[PDB]
Amino acid sequence: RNLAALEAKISEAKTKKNMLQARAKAAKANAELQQTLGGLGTSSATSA
Amino acid sequence: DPEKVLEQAVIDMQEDLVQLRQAVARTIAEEKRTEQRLNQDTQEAKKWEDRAKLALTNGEENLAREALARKKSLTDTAAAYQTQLAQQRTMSENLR
Amino acid sequence: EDRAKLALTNGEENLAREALARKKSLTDTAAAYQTQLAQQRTMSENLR
Amino acid sequence: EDRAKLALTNGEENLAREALARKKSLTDTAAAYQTQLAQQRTMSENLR
Amino acid sequence: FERMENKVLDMEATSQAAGELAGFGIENQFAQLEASSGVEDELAALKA
Amino acid sequence: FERMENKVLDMEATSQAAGELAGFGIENQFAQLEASSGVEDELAALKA
Repeated sequence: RNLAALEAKISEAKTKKNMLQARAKAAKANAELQQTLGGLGTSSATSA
Repeated sequence: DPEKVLEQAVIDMQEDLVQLRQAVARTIAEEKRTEQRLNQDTQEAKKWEDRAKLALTNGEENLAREALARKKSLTDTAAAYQTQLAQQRTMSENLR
Repeated sequence: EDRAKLALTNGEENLAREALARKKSLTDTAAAYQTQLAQQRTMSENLR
Repeated sequence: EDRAKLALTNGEENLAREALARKKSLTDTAAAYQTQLAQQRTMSENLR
Repeated sequence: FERMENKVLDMEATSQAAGELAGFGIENQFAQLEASSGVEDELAALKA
Repeated sequence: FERMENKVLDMEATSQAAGELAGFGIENQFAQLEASSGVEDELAALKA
């Protein structure tokens, strides 16, 4: 029974952590998209 | 000279649009993957429900409730992936 | 258009509209060539 | 505007207003070029 | 089979990339093509 | 997972920075764009 419980713990923790990391990476990618959209170099063209 | 600065900005715009295209493609890939995952998971629950029906045939209530636990886990994961895909769709439209 | 008439004989409306598409392309090309020939005639008279 | 008419055929009011935006941009550019050409004609006569 | 299914997942990623590519503004022109078909369809009634 | 959630919190800080950036006086011009849409919308009634 301890082995059954431990395997359940291992599987759930591993998969949950992996998916959490993947979604966090997706979120940070989206945040980088937002930064790039905000990060517009209009100043240089205006100076030219 | 303003000419050179404007030309350089125009050039940089070319890199920027390509980077945004790459980001959009990444978003498309992620939404595809999550859709596939949730779709398969939905059917896994039905398969375990079929095992539960086998249990219903004779005796093994324990097996039936185990299948129900698998179903609960799968549906929770499906709801989480549905939320994730909603976020992906929103972000993809924002990027578009 | 004769092929389109064959289609008119029985059924193949798809073939008729395909023939019509060919007709449209051909008439557009004919108008373009008419304009081109007008330009050629004008230039030829200029050169003469 | 012809694309806008295609939109007028069925539904796509969005396409029609997009075509109208293109029309607005094109006519603004045309007016700017008309002013530019007036300046060019004046300068050319001055030089002549 | 897991390696092969990872390749399958790469194919699914390609499908998602194509879907992300699915957006095209030129699609309106396709409708015009359909409108053109109507012309031939009208001619189908005309043959009567 | 706490390290990863600290990274997530950094992403949330980026979101708060974007919100602090959200203020723009140029937003009025966007409304003009919407007004421009109205023109095309009016033309939609005009097509009738």
